[PDB]
Amino acid sequence: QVQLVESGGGSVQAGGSLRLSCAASGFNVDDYAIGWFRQEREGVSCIGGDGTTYYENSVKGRFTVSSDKRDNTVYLQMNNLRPEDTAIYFCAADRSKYCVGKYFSTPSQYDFWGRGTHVTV
Amino acid sequence: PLVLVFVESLYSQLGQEVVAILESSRFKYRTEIAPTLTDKGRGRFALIIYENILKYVNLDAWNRELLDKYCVAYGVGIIGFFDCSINPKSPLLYVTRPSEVFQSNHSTYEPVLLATVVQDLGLHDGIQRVLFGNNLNFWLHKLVFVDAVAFLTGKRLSLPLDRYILVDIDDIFVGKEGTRMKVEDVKALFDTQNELRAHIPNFTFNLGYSGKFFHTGTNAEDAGDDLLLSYVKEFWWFPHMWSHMQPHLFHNQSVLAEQMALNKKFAVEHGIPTDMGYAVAPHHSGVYPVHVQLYEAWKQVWSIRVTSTEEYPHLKPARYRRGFIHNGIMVLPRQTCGLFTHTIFYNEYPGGSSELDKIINGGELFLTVLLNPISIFMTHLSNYGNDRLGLYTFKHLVRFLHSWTNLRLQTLPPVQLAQKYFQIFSEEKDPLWQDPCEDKRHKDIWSKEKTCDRFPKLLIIGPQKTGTTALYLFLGMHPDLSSNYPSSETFEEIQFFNGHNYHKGIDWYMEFFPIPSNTTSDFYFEKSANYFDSEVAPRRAAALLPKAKVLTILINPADRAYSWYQHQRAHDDPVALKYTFHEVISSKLRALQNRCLVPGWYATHIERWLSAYHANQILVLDGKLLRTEPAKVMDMVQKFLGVTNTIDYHKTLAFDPKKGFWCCLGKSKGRKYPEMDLDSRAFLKDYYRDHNIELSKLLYKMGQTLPTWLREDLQN
Ligand SMILES: Nc1ncnc2c1ncn2[C@@H]1O[C@H](COP(=O)(O)O)[C@@H](OP(=O)(O)O)[C@H]1O
Ligand SMILES: [Ca+2]
Repeated sequence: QVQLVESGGGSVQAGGSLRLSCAASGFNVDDYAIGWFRQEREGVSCIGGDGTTYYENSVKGRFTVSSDKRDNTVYLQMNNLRPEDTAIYFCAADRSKYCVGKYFSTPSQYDFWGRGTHVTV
Repeated sequence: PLVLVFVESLYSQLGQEVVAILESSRFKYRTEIAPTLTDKGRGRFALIIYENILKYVNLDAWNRELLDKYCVAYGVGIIGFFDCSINPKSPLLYVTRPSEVFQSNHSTYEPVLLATVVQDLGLHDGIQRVLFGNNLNFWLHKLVFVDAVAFLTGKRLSLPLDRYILVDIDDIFVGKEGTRMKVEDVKALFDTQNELRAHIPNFTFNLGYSGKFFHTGTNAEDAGDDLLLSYVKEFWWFPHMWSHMQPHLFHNQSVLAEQMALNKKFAVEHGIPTDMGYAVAPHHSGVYPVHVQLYEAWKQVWSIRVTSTEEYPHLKPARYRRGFIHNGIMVLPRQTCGLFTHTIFYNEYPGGSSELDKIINGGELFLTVLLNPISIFMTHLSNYGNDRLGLYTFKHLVRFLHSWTNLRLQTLPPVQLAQKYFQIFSEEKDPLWQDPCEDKRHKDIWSKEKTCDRFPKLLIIGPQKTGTTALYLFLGMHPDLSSNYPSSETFEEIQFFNGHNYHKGIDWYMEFFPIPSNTTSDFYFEKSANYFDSEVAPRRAAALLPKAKVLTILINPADRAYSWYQHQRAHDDPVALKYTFHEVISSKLRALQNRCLVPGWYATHIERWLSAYHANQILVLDGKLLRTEPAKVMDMVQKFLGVTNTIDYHKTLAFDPKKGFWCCLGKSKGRKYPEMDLDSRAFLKDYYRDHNIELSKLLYKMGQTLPTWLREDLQN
């Protein structure tokens, strides 16, 4: 059974940092795309199975997505946090682990999704 | 039958949905925001969709007059875009079957979907309108959108009602203990195939067996699957390898043939028919990009004519998945079906069981059957063993399909399916090759012995008899640049993208350019003279080499046609020797005149290469300057290619008055013929006037300096 459980919330209200942890229970997190989608759903980040990393232009100098094989959890080390960033962040799985720049922002690219957690900035 | 789409924004989601259904239906669209409607007495657009219909209502009045005039003179319909029940008497219904916003009291419209989607009558203003309340999220709205495109073009933009479903049960006899079936699941599988044979004629399940991991699990499960040894006549079977191992990991044809022969021995001892020409690789490894040894070993010991993959041309989106007939095997697109190996229960589905119930009742399954004529579905053994998920999804799918569609759902054997697929889509018989290194999923599918980046970065396109091989030699003099190896009889021409050499494949093209290393030069090129006038060469060249550079040289087209005529005169071709040049400007005379004069039309070929490649990658020189002062033009090429080191071409290019050209290839590029006759020069100066005028406007459009001969022909 493929399940994605996410966590992390709040912020320093003028701008701060967080590490949203998306735990991949029941499957391996290094085999799927685990791209983060903020609310319709916008794919601001994606972390490939070889570790290749893509961003949007709003988040390019700010966000730092990462992966850890040991707890099977993809982390989103956020930084320099704008008030536009507040949303529901969805870590979504895809069979193609490697991200492509035309389609890492598309929610139709990503098959299995998560519950979603809220950041308030 | 081009169809003009008018999107509200380039990133609007309804434009992506309408363009998504059009690309799934293989309907040739035209993206435009907020133009010329005719092309010399023939209509340029067969159908119009406004993704925002309020663009049409608030249109410019003169442009609205031209739009309504083009609609009434050519019969063009407009599709608009601002519980649900189906009208049984509606003329829109062709695919939709009547089973289980917009209000007008005057009868000038047909309420096709009743609460939504209506069909306004053609007699109000001479044009036909189909109007949409909501967007294309609900599956019934996409169904009536397919019916809307179907009727408004007079069934030109439609598909036949015969629809084809192939169901593959992958991963048979591969699982661990707790995932395999027992007697109850095999008996329910046979009973389900009885009811689905009652629904779809000749619906027989196709089973992807693995013979090694059979008789290794639970003996109760092995006796549970021993009843499938009594059930062989009522099931179709396809080979899915002995140990479920990816075919590119073998990277040897022979040991893959031993694995497939072990599955063949398993098929003989089970009673499995060694037939049907169909097999599928486990992770679709080796189908796209083409591992040659998988395609060879498939047809050697199994007579495979049909395979099915999801890798071509990319994995996602599934709307783009085409088929291709390469290496004697007619590949088809595979569909996901929503069922995966991790799903063994109804409860443990991703997003709950309700997400599966959206996928069945109007998800990827239903729009896959509606938008594709041939639909090959992938299911696994874990969807048949505990809660029997594939039995559930197809017992509910064909009930949903025979409820809501009047499609003729028939399951043919996959050879007949592949023949029907390439009868309906004859344009997909040619594969369109792409870079294996560009998509890393394809590189995982690609074998690890194959070296990455063995492709050119510059394409020296023609045309012939201009000076291209001297430019090839002078680009070969540079240490940072490496020329291609000679391709046997065709020499420095590979003629890959324009001829029948495109069907040989990527690995045939990769053999001319060696392995990149520190010793070998990174920048690679080929001189490709027949690719100028060819129509198929630039689109395939932009498909395989997106970042390559295009280098053309152009001389005087009267003198180019004269030198081409003297080129076939010097090659002892009999028709060109038989008739003089005045008679040139039988079928061989027309073919000689066509390949003598349509290469002279520079603008019509640079339009194709500029439609493929960017104009920064395209650069045009004078060609006569290659005979007069070649060092400045070679300095311009060295500035064009973006190289770091620069060769002083003033000192190493030495003029030879014995040859007449700066050095060379001797006799073949040093031919001396009598000069063109005055009546022939008058005819060829009169005919090459308008082609020179659009050529001069094109070279001013491209940001290119105009040549000398173009300026004297424009002045005189
Ligand atoms: N530096 C050079 N060396 C050799 N041929 C050259 C040249 N510059 C121009 N040419 C011309 O290149 C023509 C052939 O062009 P291409 O490269 O497409 O085969 C020749 O026409 P001829 O073969 O009639 O003498 C020759 O006139
Ligand atoms: Ca499999």
